[PDB]
Amino acid sequence: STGSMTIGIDKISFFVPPYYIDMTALAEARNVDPGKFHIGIGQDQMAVNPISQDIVTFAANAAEAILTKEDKEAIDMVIVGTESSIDESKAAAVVLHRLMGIQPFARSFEIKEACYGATAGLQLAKNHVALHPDKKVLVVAADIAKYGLNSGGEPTQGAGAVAMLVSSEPRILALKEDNVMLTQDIYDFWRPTGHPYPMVDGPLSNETYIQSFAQVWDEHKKRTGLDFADYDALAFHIPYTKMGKKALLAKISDQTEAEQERILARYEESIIYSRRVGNLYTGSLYLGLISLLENATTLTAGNQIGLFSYGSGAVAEFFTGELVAGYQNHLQKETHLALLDNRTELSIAEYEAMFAETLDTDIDQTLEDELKYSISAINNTVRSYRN
Ligand SMILES: *C(=O)[C@H](CO)[C@H](O)CCCC[C@@H](C)C/C(C)=C/C(C)=C/C(=O)O
Repeated sequence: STGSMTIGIDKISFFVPPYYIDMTALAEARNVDPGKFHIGIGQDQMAVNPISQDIVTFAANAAEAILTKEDKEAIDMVIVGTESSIDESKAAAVVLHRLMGIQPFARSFEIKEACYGATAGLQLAKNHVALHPDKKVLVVAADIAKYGLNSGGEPTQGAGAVAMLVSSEPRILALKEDNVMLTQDIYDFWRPTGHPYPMVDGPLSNETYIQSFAQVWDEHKKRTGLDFADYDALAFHIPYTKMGKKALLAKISDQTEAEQERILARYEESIIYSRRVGNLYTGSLYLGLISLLENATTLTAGNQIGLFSYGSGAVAEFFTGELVAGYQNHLQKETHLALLDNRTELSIAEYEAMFAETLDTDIDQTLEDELKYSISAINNTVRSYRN
């Protein structure tokens, strides 16, 4: 049968701060071969932000790129998935709801589970719309991935947000009901209260990440009978581009030469933008989706897209979407390329200073920044934004 209600991603966009540092410049400052960052790790430009830009700034900018008048009237749920919260009680989603001018009778909250938070939001939104097909949900991934100067994870760093509008009859990606979820209690990466930077066991994280994909994939294959041949492309959450390729490589070892090339070529398309941005944590998978859709030229209506989401801790999920005819007319390629091209290239000195600076919310202060939705002042610990 056809004619059934479809539910999924109607519009999607990302935002990153107007600054970056080139990995060659970093490599040289770190006394390391630039090839080690550019190729070994697989990153080219690291998105960096000043203290006048937080998850609200990025979420607001990303969402503003896709929301229209009618969307703002139909949205009754606003969700932010993040692991970079600025408050322990008040959800960042509440401020986003105001800044976006969304209609008042909506619920807003924050979801936390490492880089999986936005995925939890996406699937829950899907179910919400299934029961309420006239309504829409704003789901935004927002994060600031900082490991530390001279840390192993430094070259993988990034910052920004990915906003998605979930609705019935979505114009881009129709989501399936083939979800396979997994939870394991593992301390590969975490951030205890009071830690500005994360605790991380790189080895354990990479091992758990790779095995988590294998595990949900095998279960999915067992439930559905679908194999890699049945997927036109796969989008992955990734800690960094090379590790993503390694998780994929590990699982397609038994595929024919031609299918490996096809699948790997798709992966390369999915990491175009990540190479110029770095890790968005919760937004990494969905940046990969945008990148795939905007850089691929042979993808078409009806194609099946597999999505692997991961959260340290650890949680994982594999689910499927189908490209909706006409989707190529509802992307934001021009805007994204302009967004990436109009950034300032920071010197190592400028980078390390911006990175080190900290916002002390206990001190009332004023902050100057041209970016819309940036922090304009702190008063009694309360952040004011431009609007
Ligand atoms: C998301 O779930 C999670 C953040 O919570 C993220 O995907 C992974 C975080 C940890 C990833 C590390 C493996 C990054 C890193 C330290 C790698 C390198 C290059 C360092 C090294 O010492 O080799």
